[PDB]
Amino acid sequence: PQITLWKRPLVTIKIGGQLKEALLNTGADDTVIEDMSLPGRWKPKMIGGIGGFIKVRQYDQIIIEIAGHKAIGTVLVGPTPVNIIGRNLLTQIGATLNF
Amino acid sequence: PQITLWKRPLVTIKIGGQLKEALLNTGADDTVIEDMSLPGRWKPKMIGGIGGFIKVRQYDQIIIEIAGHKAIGTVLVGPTPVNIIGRNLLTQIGATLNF
Ligand SMILES: CCCC[C@H](NC(=O)[C@H](C)NC(=O)[C@H](CCC(=O)O)NC(=O)[C@H](Cc1ccccc1)NC[C@H](CC(C)C)NC(=O)[C@@H](NC(=O)[C@@H](N)CCCNC(N)=[NH2+])C(C)C)C(N)=O
Repeated sequence: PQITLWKRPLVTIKIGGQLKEALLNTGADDTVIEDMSLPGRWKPKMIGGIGGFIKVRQYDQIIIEIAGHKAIGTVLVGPTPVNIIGRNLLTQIGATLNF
Repeated sequence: PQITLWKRPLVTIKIGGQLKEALLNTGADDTVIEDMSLPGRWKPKMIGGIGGFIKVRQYDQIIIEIAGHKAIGTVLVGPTPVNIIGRNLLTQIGATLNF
């Protein structure tokens, strides 16, 4: 699709068997999902933005379907106010900015 | 241009006669620039990021060039980690997200 930016670029994702709404975020290096259980091992990480930092759990090799497109990579899980799809997974679905 | 996302989508902007670097940020409603002087009065705004809320100075009808494209609109000034071009000005330069 071509997504205009009049409104927040929200899409449906599937992760860990659950459907969620997530924000396609070119200003995020990483993907961060509201706290949930994911399979396998994790390690703690600090991620920052406006307002400072939060502690998250890092899971590697996680598969997410993003608007019907399958991607795999690192997914961080923690107290984010919004589900965020960052560049590490946007690249995998071939996402580009165009103007 | 068509911008892939393997690196941060950084561009050159020009605002108040100064060249700066800023991030094209589909995950931002608003445009936030690190502290600088802008003409006119400002008004208060609280903005939220992944870490919490911060107060910024809101300046309306600011002229800004973004990767060679002219925009005129609201610019928030405050402590952002990185200068960010949000959807309010991304729409003005005709930017879309494609995959
Ligand atoms: C129209 C105006 C509405 C009024 C106002 N609106 C807002 O506050 C809206 C919701 N906030 C936003 O739009 C803000 C940008 C600020 C702004 O636009 O004002 N967007 C954001 O903060 C979005 C995520 C988000 C989206 C919506 C809500 C909350 C959060 N991320 C933008 C931010 C830009 C960064 C360069 C500073 N990116 C990040 O924070 C990402 N972090 C990173 O990419 C790493 N660099 C951080 C890790 C560093 N440490 C390390 N690697 N060890 C994070 C998503 C993983 C309000 N008060 O409600």
